[PDB]
Amino acid sequence: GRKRPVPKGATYGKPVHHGVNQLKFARSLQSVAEERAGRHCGALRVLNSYWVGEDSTYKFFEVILIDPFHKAIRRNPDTQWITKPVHKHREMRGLTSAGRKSRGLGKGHKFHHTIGGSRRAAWRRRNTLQLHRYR
Amino acid sequence: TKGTSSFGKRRNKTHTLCRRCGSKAYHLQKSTCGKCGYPAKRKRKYNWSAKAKRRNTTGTGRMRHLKIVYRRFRHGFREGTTPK
Amino acid sequence: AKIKARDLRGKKKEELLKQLDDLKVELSQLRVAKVTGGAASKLSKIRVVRKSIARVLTVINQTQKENLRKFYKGKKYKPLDLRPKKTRAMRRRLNKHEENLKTKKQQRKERLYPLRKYAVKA
Amino acid sequence: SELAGHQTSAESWGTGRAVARIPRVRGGGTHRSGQGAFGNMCRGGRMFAPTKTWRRWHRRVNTTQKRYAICSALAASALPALVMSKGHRIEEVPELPLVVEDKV
Amino acid sequence: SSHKTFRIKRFLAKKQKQNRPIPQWIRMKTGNKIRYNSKRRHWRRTKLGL
Amino acid sequence: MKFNPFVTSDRSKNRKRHFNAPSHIRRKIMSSPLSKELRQKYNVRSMPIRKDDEVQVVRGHYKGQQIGKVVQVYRKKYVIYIERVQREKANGTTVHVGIHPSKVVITRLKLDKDRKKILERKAKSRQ
Amino acid sequence: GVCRKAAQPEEAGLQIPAILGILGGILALLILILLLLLF
Amino acid sequence: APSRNGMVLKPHFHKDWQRRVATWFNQPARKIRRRKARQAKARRIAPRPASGPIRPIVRCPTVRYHTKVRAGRGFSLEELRVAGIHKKVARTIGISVDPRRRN
Amino acid sequence: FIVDVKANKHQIKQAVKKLYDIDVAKVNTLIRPDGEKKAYVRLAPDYDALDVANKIGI
RNA sequence: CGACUCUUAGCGGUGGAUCACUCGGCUCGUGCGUCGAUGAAGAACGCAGCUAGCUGCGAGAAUUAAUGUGAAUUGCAGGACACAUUGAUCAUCGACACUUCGAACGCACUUGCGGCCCCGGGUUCCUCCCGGGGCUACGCCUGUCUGAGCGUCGCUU
RNA sequence: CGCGACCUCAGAUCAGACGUGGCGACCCGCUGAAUUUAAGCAUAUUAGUCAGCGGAGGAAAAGAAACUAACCAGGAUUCCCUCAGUAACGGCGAGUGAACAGGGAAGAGCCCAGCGCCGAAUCCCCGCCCCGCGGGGCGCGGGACAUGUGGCGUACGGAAG
RNA sequence: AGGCUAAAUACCGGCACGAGACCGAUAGUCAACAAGUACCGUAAGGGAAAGUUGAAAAGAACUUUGAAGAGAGAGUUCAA
RNA sequence: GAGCCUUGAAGCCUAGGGCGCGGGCCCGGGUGGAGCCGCCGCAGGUGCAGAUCUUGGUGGUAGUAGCAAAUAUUCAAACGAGAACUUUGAAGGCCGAAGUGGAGAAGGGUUCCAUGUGAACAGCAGUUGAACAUGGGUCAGUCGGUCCUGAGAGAUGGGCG
Ligand SMILES: O=C(c1ccc(-n2nnc3cccnc32)cc1)N(c1ncccc1Cl)[C@@H]1CCCNC1
Ligand SMILES: [Mg+2]
Ligand SMILES: [Mg+2]
Ligand SMILES: [Mg+2]
Ligand SMILES: [Mg+2]
Ligand SMILES: [Mg+2]
Ligand SMILES: [Mg+2]
Ligand SMILES: [Mg+2]
Ligand SMILES: [Mg+2]
Ligand SMILES: [Mg+2]
Ligand SMILES: [Mg+2]
Ligand SMILES: [Mg+2]
Ligand SMILES: [Mg+2]
Ligand SMILES: [Mg+2]
Ligand SMILES: [Mg+2]
Ligand SMILES: [Mg+2]
Ligand SMILES: [Mg+2]
Ligand SMILES: [Mg+2]
Ligand SMILES: [Mg+2]
Ligand SMILES: [Mg+2]
Ligand SMILES: [Mg+2]
Ligand SMILES: [Mg+2]
Ligand SMILES: [Mg+2]
Ligand SMILES: [Mg+2]
Ligand SMILES: [Mg+2]
Ligand SMILES: [Mg+2]
Ligand SMILES: [Mg+2]
Ligand SMILES: [Mg+2]
Ligand SMILES: [Mg+2]
Ligand SMILES: [Mg+2]
Ligand SMILES: [Mg+2]
Ligand SMILES: [Mg+2]
Ligand SMILES: [Mg+2]
Ligand SMILES: [Mg+2]
Ligand SMILES: [Mg+2]
Ligand SMILES: [Mg+2]
Ligand SMILES: [Mg+2]
Ligand SMILES: [Mg+2]
Ligand SMILES: [Mg+2]
Ligand SMILES: [Mg+2]
Ligand SMILES: [Mg+2]
Ligand SMILES: [Mg+2]
Ligand SMILES: [Mg+2]
Ligand SMILES: [Mg+2]
Ligand SMILES: [Mg+2]
Ligand SMILES: [Mg+2]
Ligand SMILES: [Mg+2]
Ligand SMILES: [Mg+2]
Ligand SMILES: [Mg+2]
Ligand SMILES: [Mg+2]
Ligand SMILES: [Mg+2]
Ligand SMILES: [Mg+2]
Ligand SMILES: [Mg+2]
Ligand SMILES: [Mg+2]
Ligand SMILES: [Mg+2]
Ligand SMILES: [Mg+2]
Ligand SMILES: [Mg+2]
Ligand SMILES: [Mg+2]
Ligand SMILES: [Zn+2]
Repeated sequence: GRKRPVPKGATYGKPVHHGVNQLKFARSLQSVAEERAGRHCGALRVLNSYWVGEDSTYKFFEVILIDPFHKAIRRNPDTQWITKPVHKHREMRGLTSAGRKSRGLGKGHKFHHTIGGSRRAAWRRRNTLQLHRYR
Repeated sequence: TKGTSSFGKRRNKTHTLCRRCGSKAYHLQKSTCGKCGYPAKRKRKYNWSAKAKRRNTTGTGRMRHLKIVYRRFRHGFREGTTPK
Repeated sequence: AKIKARDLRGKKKEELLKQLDDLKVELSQLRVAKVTGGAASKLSKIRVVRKSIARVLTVINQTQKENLRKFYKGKKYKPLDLRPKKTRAMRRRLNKHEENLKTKKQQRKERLYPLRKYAVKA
Repeated sequence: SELAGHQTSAESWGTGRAVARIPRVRGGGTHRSGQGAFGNMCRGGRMFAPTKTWRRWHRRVNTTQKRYAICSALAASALPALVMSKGHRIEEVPELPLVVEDKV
Repeated sequence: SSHKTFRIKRFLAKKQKQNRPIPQWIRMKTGNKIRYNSKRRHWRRTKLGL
Repeated sequence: MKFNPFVTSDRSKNRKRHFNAPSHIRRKIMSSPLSKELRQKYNVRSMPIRKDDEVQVVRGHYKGQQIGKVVQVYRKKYVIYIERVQREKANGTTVHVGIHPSKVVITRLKLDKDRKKILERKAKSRQ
Repeated sequence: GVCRKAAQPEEAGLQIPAILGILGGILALLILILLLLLF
Repeated sequence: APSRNGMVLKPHFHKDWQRRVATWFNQPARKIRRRKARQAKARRIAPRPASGPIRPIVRCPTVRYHTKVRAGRGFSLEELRVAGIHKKVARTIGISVDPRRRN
Repeated sequence: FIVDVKANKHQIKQAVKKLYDIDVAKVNTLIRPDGEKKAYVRLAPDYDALDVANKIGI
């Protein structure tokens, strides 16, 4: 888990926030690996990833990348969705398998925290005080 | 000897005209820029100063190609010429 | 005299070159007149001469560009400015043929289950 | 207004620098430097508690009163002494409630 | 500074091009209310600073 | 009453488009009516003006029965200049006087191919 | 010209010494004189 | 801060609400948009009726609402098999198919 | 002569020959402080600067 | 009596309030929803007959071509006034063209120093010679070519 | 020792193609305070917001249940009115704060891995013709991907024979 | 515990566009005008003042004092 | 209101005539040059002495304080409307080689030079100037940058994020 980047343990805040050593950083390490692979090779598109190894400190993932402009993928129209340009850099908008599981979206009573789209969209509709012409 | 006597020892400039935004912030002794951030790739901007955005965003200069981008969008990018 | 582009399009480029040489000679001599004093009347002449210089270079490049197109036409791998410009998103859209290309499963689905016209009142 | 008159940045000077305790713009050379910043009593400040686009403009009336007012207005249009007392010219006009043919 | 790089001379060249007053035939045009160069620069009071 | 949702009743936009319309619209704005005998002969109400007409003034300080020739047209000033209409300065130099072309009656045209075509378009549209 | 030159002061700025001068700055001098005021 | 006999107020305004106010002013414009969308749908289809797919007969699910009856979603493939017609053929005919519904 | 600032001394030395058909002894250049380039061209001892001035017009 | 001072009023000056006007703002809504290695946004420099700004343009520089329009731009000269040639100006703009920096791209930035390939002239040629053109950034994909490995293995000495 | 086959690999100004930078009003992912409130102030609140960073399009995000319910049962997602200032959280203080039922607007469902059946029946690159314009797409021979698994038939509503 | 997808929806940037019980030059955007211009600070950055002749320049020819500014006559127009 | 007005509205002034207890108003007279009001309802950014208020302007103080650090000027002539200052001559002086001299680095950016003007600027004046206007001026194989490394700064490989 990540260490808070303030120097010498100086939060400059209330006693809520003095905890430099213990933060866990919400996103999963699998999505961290997907971010690094994608932004190192930004020309490609990230499909998914999986686990292959761990010993003490290093954790090892393998990431599948789909080429956008090869003709074998620009034909075969089951696959053209990733060539469609709304999927540039899926890993940083969190659309992958680990990305959805980090954003925390499902259905039902265990997911009222994000009612539609994301927690910010839910927060937007819940605290946007709505006013009509007639009240 | 703190004010007007010691102002007279100003002789060495620490800012030269940077080659990207022309706005005199190319700090030689750090070999960087102050305003635009020239040795970095990406252009320096911040949300905490609205007037910097108001001075350096698009629309201020020429938009000397973005004009004809709009003018070609108004018809939809033809490739033929006209009939006589 | 007047140097009309319509007149110039039938010309050969080796004569366009010599005509442009004469026009630049007129340019330089009237610019000497522009520097020296007694040139009350030659200065509208230097304006129409430089605008005549523009027309001939325009005709030359208009000829050379389409003459380049006439032997890269019908070819794969024609150069970059002769490729369609449009804009970057329109270059990087798929294709009309890749757009209309369909899998055999979806084709047989449309063949078995077509969309009908119906109406329901009576 | 919907936008700041707070485009200027400002601070006060304090008990020293005799003049006042209004915020002031900070600068020099340009002769706005040291004028009155945002506030009401200054030049080029925001108006007091400014107009906001969520003012309650529209008002609702009951539908029964909306129909009652139509009935009352049509009933007042029938009497001749009312409509001359508004300002029309019905002095040489036939009947009050005029009713022409459907050929019109 | 009596020896200086080339960008500085291009800058000072454009500033010497700028520093000149209004010709008189512009002052008598139609709909014109320009009377003088407000952007006029004097070398003692204002310094450009490179 | 205005029924298009794409033309302005707005005073500011109308004055702005008026005082900044380019020259090929200023031609249409500087338009004159024809005399009633010529509108009988040609079946057309109004025309744009040019350098070479024969022009009578209907109102102003210089009024009535003075059919002269136009010489210049400042479309920048929305003004034509008429050959008879003069005034001296203090120093005895004559100068033309500004007449807006709404106060102008055309008695003769200059005939030309494009004027024949415009006149035939006017007659064909008035039908 | 003579008329242009005679015109030129009447239009030539008149308010470039209207840099206004009197930002002034800070005091820190009047109170400096340590009178002590009942030490 | 309080006063005489008056009700305890806890309004929810401490959060900076004046930033995020979305206000109904484009409501008549949206009503005209949705009219033009429905008329465009009617002209863009054909003889096919507007609100084209048929909807079932469905009873609400709460000791409160089970007396009533509601236009449901789809026809519960057991019912659509008893009708004697194939699945996607019903979607082409204009018969709503919802496979999750149980009978 | 007044030369655009892109041109160097060898190109000036070629251009003066290829326009005026006279030799070039040597070429000095400077940047005139208005912004252009002022180029002095010394001619060969055979030719005449007065004749060349009369034949270019100045 | 005069001078001074005060108060009124007429006139005059300093001053720029009120009123009247508005090619300007602000708000609301509809329609559209478009940048970039084919070099963007931004910046620098340059350009008119007389030219500093603003504006508009890029060594074709106050616009070129083409289409429509149909006799002007304008402060002053001139210049094409041609129109029974092609036709001024202005708008539209789809064909050309687009200096240097700028993600900037031959390596850095001091306009410095290069390296190949090709073409015109040089000593009619390589050996640190003039002019011109092209190519020479990083990362990554598909394929080609070259070859490293006591990694695995065969056949052989 | 040489040669060949792979497997791991590097190089190239190799042939062709792609990514970077901007604007950021709306959207998406993370990070993230403090003034203030509580008449003091530590949890709380201000808020998972201002600022920061990375991305994206004309919309994005979401999405065809590991659901809601508990009775005569509904049925992907999105948005509005209600639910409701409620159940609930809280030095149970200040304050915070949902959701399913209901009615509307819009209406849309699908594919693959697995499993097995079809003699790799599949795709990419190069070269020649084919054809008609404003401009590029089917077919024929040889170089590759690929058996550590192209394609067809196939999806939990059952499917295949 | 693998994936795709229109609609209804948000939009103070942009592109044009139409309106207003809105302000009327100390107001309204800071910017009705050569405005992010002049200017200040090394820089981050800060940031103005400034609308109005007349219907038409018809802008005072000419005389006459004064070295000129300035003036007295005369003239323009309904008005100097 | 068949409201009012180029036969003169708004605004402004008024030792003019009046009304109301007042808030204020009505008319007369003069300027002024193109819009204005009464009434019934309606809606506001709606009435000033102050806030060491903000912005703009002008007073008293006042033709006053003050134009005093470094010894210093005088005569004649010239050009000129005009001479305590400009220029020439003569005389008397100062700086006195660690200078009030002769040239450069950094900085300044045309101030360099000539001609013309003396309206504003030079804190008196000026025929003068670094003021304004017009027009000129900076030439390098061998002077320096370019090249070298120093104190250091910074990229790929690598690691971290
Ligand atoms: O110059 C001043 C000076 C003197 C008085 C004021 N004051 N006091 N009240 C004032 C109100 C308005 C204006 N000025 C004011 C300001 C400054 N000096 C000084 N002297 C003594 C104490 C402090 C200082 Cl700073 C220097 C110091 C060294 C010797 N030479 C003189
Ligand atoms: Mg998705
Ligand atoms: Mg209420
Ligand atoms: Mg604010
Ligand atoms: Mg603010
Ligand atoms: Mg304001
Ligand atoms: Mg400065
Ligand atoms: Mg308006
Ligand atoms: Mg109380
Ligand atoms: Mg409570
Ligand atoms: Mg608060
Ligand atoms: Mg007075
Ligand atoms: Mg003023
Ligand atoms: Mg042409
Ligand atoms: Mg670089
Ligand atoms: Mg080359
Ligand atoms: Mg308190
Ligand atoms: Mg405290
Ligand atoms: Mg919180
Ligand atoms: Mg932010
Ligand atoms: Mg980006
Ligand atoms: Mg986009
Ligand atoms: Mg399912
Ligand atoms: Mg309730
Ligand atoms: Mg909360
Ligand atoms: Mg799923
Ligand atoms: Mg999924
Ligand atoms: Mg959608
Ligand atoms: Mg005013
Ligand atoms: Mg303002
Ligand atoms: Mg006028
Ligand atoms: Mg009058
Ligand atoms: Mg008027
Ligand atoms: Mg009244
Ligand atoms: Mg009144
Ligand atoms: Mg109001
Ligand atoms: Mg108020
Ligand atoms: Mg007051
Ligand atoms: Mg009071
Ligand atoms: Mg005060
Ligand atoms: Mg004051
Ligand atoms: Mg005073
Ligand atoms: Mg005294
Ligand atoms: Mg004294
Ligand atoms: Mg002294
Ligand atoms: Mg004399
Ligand atoms: Mg004398
Ligand atoms: Mg003296
Ligand atoms: Mg001595
Ligand atoms: Mg010395
Ligand atoms: Mg003086
Ligand atoms: Mg002199
Ligand atoms: Mg000098
Ligand atoms: Mg000067
Ligand atoms: Mg020599
Ligand atoms: Mg040396
Ligand atoms: Mg580093
Ligand atoms: Mg790295
Ligand atoms: Zn910069």
